[PDB]
Amino acid sequence: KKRPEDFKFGKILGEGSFSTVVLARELATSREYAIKIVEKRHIPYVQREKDVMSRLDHPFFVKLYFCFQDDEKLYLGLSYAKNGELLKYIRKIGSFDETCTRFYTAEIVSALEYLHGKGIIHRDLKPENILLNEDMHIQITDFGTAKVLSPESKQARANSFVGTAQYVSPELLTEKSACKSSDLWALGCIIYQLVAGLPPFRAGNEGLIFAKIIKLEYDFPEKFFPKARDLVEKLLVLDATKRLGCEEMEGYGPLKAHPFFESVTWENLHQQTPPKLT
Ligand SMILES: Nc1ncnc2c1ncn2[C@@H]1O[C@H](COP(=O)(O)OP(=O)(O)OP(=O)(O)O)[C@@H](O)[C@H]1O
Ligand code: NA
Repeated sequence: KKRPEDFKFGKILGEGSFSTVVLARELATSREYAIKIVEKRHIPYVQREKDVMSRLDHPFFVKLYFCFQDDEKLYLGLSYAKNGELLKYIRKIGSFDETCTRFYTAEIVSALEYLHGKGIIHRDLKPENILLNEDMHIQITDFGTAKVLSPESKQARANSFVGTAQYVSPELLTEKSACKSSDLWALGCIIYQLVAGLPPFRAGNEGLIFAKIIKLEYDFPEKFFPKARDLVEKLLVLDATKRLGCEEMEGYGPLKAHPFFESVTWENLHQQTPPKLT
């Protein structure tokens, strides 16, 4: 078990509702980590984050390397995503060209195929939770609100009410449960945001967003890559059993076969050089 004194802490990388992420160098190895620190006095979320991430082993996810605790804090040692949030780049450039939209959408699809293959729902997929490593490949994070579906019971629905209003699925709002397909709804919101520069359901307060989501009230700007618009229209479907990529639609094969992805080589995506964003 590692201890606080094993590290030299540097700058704060970010802060959550009740967590702080700090850049740290391990003295004995000289390795850099992002260490997420939670105050104890301020817990199933930390445990859930631990349990879910301990199960993951794919290049498109932040890795959990170690954990420890002292009387005051819980520490999670994570890989450092040097380039930060995908959201920063969307806001910086305003929107992504077709090549970049395609590449990053493909990486998210690949990541979700892996995650869903393990029977795990993310439930809070959004650009803020898609980080970028030094090589500009994605590193999905924020698993404290993810759910491992029980294989013993062939569980499909998760009952915890979690998410972010702009990306939350209509089934969680209306039926009070989410499923793997709920992440494909979020994917469609993210692809839309990459191209249009804002997510599709927008308002100055959450209730107004919920009202639009449940009615599928959104529009495309006049210029939007046509095959990408088709893909978004096959993801933003109210009926969770009718989204391209979902189990009832026969899984990731048909999604990866969408015309928007025609030029994608799905194998070794993580070994390709990402396209420059501008
Ligand atoms: N592995 C990482 N590498 C680099 N930066 C990170 C890493 N993990 C988190 N961060 C940064 O720290 C911020 C806070 O992370 P944390 O997961 O502790 O809280 P959060 O869940 O994002 O915040 P909230 O609880 O308010 O939604 C993130 O938004 C991100 O910018
Ligand atoms: Na969060």
